[PDB]
Amino acid sequence: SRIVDPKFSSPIVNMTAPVGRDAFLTCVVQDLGPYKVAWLRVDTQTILTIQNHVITKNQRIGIANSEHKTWTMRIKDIKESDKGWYMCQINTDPMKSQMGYLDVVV
Amino acid sequence: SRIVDPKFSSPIVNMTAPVGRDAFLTCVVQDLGPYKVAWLRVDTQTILTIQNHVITKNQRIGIANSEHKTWTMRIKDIKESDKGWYMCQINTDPMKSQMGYLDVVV
Ligand SMILES: *[C@@H]1O[C@H](CO)[C@@H](O)[C@H](O)[C@H]1NC(C)=O
Ligand SMILES: *[C@@H]1O[C@H](CO)[C@@H](O)[C@H](O)[C@H]1NC(C)=O
Repeated sequence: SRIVDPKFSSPIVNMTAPVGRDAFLTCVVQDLGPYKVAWLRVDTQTILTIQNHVITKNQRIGIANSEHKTWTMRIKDIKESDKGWYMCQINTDPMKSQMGYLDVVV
Repeated sequence: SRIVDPKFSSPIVNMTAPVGRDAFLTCVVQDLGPYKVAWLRVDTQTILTIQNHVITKNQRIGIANSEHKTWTMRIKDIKESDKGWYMCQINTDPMKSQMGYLDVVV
């Protein structure tokens, strides 16, 4: 039995934030179902989170969701090196994703 | 206490295979410890596996390991669109990774 793919309800909300403040990036998914939402950093090619699990060893990354639709990654105490592109990816076949950015102003 | 990072014992052996055969890529890691090995398709940064869990919906992907040292991703019944670069990634900080290539000949 085939099920619908999840669909993104809105584009990724980007964030601009000063060094040392906390940053958030949010992905809004409709009809997630049995699929999973993963955050990745695109510059560094690094897996950050999958569902409610932080994969990276970086202790400043957190992840939370409400109703499996709004998925918000937290980057605690941001440094200048956190500036870059971040992907919200769903494990459909083919894979679907959208990208946002965190800008760290100096 | 700090622990060692895992280290790759050898490069990933590439593989060339004809359409319809099974293919394998192997990543050999030393001192994995509490860290995790993930396989990704580099073209799109599609998360394929994490540890012994297949993340992608693609039912032709499999993962196995022996003693948390040798990590082997299998691609069953390969197609031309399986040709490309694959990354073996460890969730250290900073992230560590090796890449291999699956060439599919028609
Ligand atoms: C975030 O930035 C990208 C390009 O910089 C843009 O396409 C996207 O729509 C932005 N997000 C929002 C919510 O506007
Ligand atoms: C794998 O392939 C790449 C290019 O296809 C090559 O440069 C590299 O040396 C190969 N790795 C090994 C271990 O042979």
